[PDB]
Amino acid sequence: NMVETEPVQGCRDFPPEAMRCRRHLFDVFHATAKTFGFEEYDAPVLESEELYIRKAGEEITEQMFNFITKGGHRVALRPEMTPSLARLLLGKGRSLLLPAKWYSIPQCWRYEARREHYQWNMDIVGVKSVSAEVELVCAACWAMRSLGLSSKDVGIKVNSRKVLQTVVEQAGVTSDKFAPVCVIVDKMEKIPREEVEAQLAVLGLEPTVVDAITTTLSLKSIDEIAQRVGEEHEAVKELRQFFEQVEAYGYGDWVLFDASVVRGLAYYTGIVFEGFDREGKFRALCGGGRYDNLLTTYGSPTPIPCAGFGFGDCVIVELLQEKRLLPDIPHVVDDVVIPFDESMRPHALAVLRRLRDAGRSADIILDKKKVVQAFNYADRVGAVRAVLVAPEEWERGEVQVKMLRGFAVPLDRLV
Amino acid sequence: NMVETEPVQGCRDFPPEAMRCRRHLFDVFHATAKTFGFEEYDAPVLESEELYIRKAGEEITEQMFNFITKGGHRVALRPEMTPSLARLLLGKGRSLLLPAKWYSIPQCWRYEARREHYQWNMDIVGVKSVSAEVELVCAACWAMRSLGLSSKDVGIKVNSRKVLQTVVEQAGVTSDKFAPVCVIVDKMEKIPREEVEAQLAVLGLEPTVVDAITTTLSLKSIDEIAQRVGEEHEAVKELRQFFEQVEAYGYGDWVLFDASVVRGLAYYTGIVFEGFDREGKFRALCGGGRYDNLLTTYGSPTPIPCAGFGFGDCVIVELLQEKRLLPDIPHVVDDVVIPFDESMRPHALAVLRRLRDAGRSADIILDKKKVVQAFNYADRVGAVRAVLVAPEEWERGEVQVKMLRGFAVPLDRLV
Ligand SMILES: N[C@@H](Cc1c[nH]c[nH+]1)C(=O)O
Ligand SMILES: N[C@@H](Cc1c[nH]c[nH+]1)C(=O)O
Repeated sequence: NMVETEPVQGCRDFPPEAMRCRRHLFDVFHATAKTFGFEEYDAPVLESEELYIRKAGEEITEQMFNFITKGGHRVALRPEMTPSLARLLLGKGRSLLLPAKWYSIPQCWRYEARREHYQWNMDIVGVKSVSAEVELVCAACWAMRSLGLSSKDVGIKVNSRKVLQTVVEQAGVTSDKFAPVCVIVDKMEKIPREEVEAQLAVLGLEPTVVDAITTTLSLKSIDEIAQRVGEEHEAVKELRQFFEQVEAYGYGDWVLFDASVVRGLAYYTGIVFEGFDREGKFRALCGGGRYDNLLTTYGSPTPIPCAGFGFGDCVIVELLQEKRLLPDIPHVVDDVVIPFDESMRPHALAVLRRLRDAGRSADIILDKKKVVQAFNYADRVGAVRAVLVAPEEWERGEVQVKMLRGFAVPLDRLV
Repeated sequence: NMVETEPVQGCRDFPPEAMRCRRHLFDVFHATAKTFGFEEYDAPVLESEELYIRKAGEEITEQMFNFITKGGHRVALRPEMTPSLARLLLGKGRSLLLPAKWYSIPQCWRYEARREHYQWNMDIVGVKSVSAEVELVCAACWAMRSLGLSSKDVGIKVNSRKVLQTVVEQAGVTSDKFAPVCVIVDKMEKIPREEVEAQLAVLGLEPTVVDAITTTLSLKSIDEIAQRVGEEHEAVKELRQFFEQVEAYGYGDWVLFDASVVRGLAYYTGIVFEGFDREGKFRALCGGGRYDNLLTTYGSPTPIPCAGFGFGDCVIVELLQEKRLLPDIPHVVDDVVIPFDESMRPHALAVLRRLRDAGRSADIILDKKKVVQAFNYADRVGAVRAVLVAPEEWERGEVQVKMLRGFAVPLDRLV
């Protein structure tokens, strides 16, 4: 029998073909981070399970890929990066210089009865003002633009949880139900409205409060939220500022207000946002927001404002494929060095060294094969040039070069 | 209280400082792979535990970080990449084109009562001749050279298991004890010779056979192995060819013969090799060899020759640090855009866009701060240029640029 060739249940293999696609995407994530002044970090995929106990009914924490070690504790393959980021920030001492702009491209994990995805994370730490969210949304737009998408293809929808926070506060509800409410109300587009209301009732919320919540989610303009919660309410000022700053940067066509956007995570406190395709065909492309309390929650002596997003590797690829923006780009190499026969191998190796020393990418024919088969290989591997190392030419201090009709060239002029 | 800021027991955090070091190393691994014509792949860190059942007493398999899922099976965080590579190769159909040269930089895991390391893997598939091992050893040398090491610092020791294979065969021992013998004999430098002999006796090996094994490991020349097993023995021809090919490529000073090198993995069948520091201060820098039977073992209908190495991220870094070849390279960015005050923020954002559109890396001051504090930040983040966006200049279609005494420059001439 054969060994099992399929990977573990919910997990992806990346042979070279699929890896090029992933690298194409990751190259954009690194390049955009660099363009925006963000610094790379990483942490272990294995974290203490205690890091993810939030008690808000979040899908992210419910679907934890956890297990017990033995000697150690209860651990989990990380379902997200943000708790790890906060751990690193706190573990950094007073030596953490603010503002800090950190990014990573972690694999994250889930379990249900797709268990693995990569997620670009970008976070700005120590910045109170909406300029953090502006920069983050602009980075997400820049990355999509770098991938060949335009504002005709995609948008980013923006809201502030401070609106719903006030509506909930003024209705007489305890603030400890706010996060679970956000979590439930996040389900609006996914489940029937009566079911959202049913779940809010199970939380103990009165029908008039539920209606207030319902209503605010469906207001189509910022001017309309200004009517409900006050024109100088801090969400109104912050959203106006957010839009005017994104407009000034030149991404006005990419962004829009949507009162129904809350996101599914407990810890967002301010502006929240979600990337979407304008044909309404795919799930969220990316999502994030401000989370000013999380570090306090983790034991920071002083509050540290934060905002950030995650941008998954799966939805974006489906969208780019639909838009024909991910053609296969076959493997290439600059040179294939071809020994005329095995006696020429030592000389061909010196030639291969010379080429690589000059910054070229180059293969040599490894097993014994005829020149015609060697040219076949050169075509297969996508060589720009074949360098044939034959006895006559070698005597003259030359090799034969064919751009892929073969011409003798002095060794020195190869590079 | 604070959340636990330390990572899970045997695992490393990579905040930006430490991440730069890792990126410096990984950049070399990618660059060397590219130079040598290797193609990147990846697979899930989670694999079926069945993939690693070899029954040879290997340290690698004994120290498995395994667990049971629930719905799924018995799984492990991969202790090595080679089984995953073989799975991918087999899962690729007749559509696998040979020879193939594939590389990856996986995190690998172990458990003992350091649990995590990254390991550059390079493997050549479908090549019978020693030219595979030549190319692989040259790649390891090229990577170390790229990191600033020379043949004065490091070497690669080379042997062939075919020598010990014959000695074991001629002594009348069953071939199913060969791998476990290799595994035990790998321990020679680590444990007393009598203990190696003790372990070989526990395997059921007779004292005269043990002595034959002992003796062959201590022969200092290939000419001496030629005396024992025959001058045209295939290990002798292959080692001679290996050395002459590495010499021709120009790395003769990096490589040497050592009859004691066997490596600790069950599946090596031919040439094996190990990178080492010439001061005798560190553990193996890298290690690999030919493994012609593994794919057959996994159910390949036809034999597929393979050779490859792993190159860890931990020993090399300790060595480079000792040699002062890993200085911190602080973060830099091309431009910091400084609004003169908050009213200038929209204009500063248009300027930031312009700079980034031109391929520059640039920050803007995010929170409100005084110009003097903004210059402090610019120094902190390692900006090459501060771009001050002030009212007077803006009116003239200009900004102020300071190389890090401030001069007015037309917007267009910024880039
Ligand atoms: N951790 C969030 C994304 C995020 C990063 N920073 C803030 N939010 C998620 O997984 O959706
Ligand atoms: N898997 C080996 C290295 C290797 C890669 N290819 C062949 N050997 C190890 O972990 O040491």
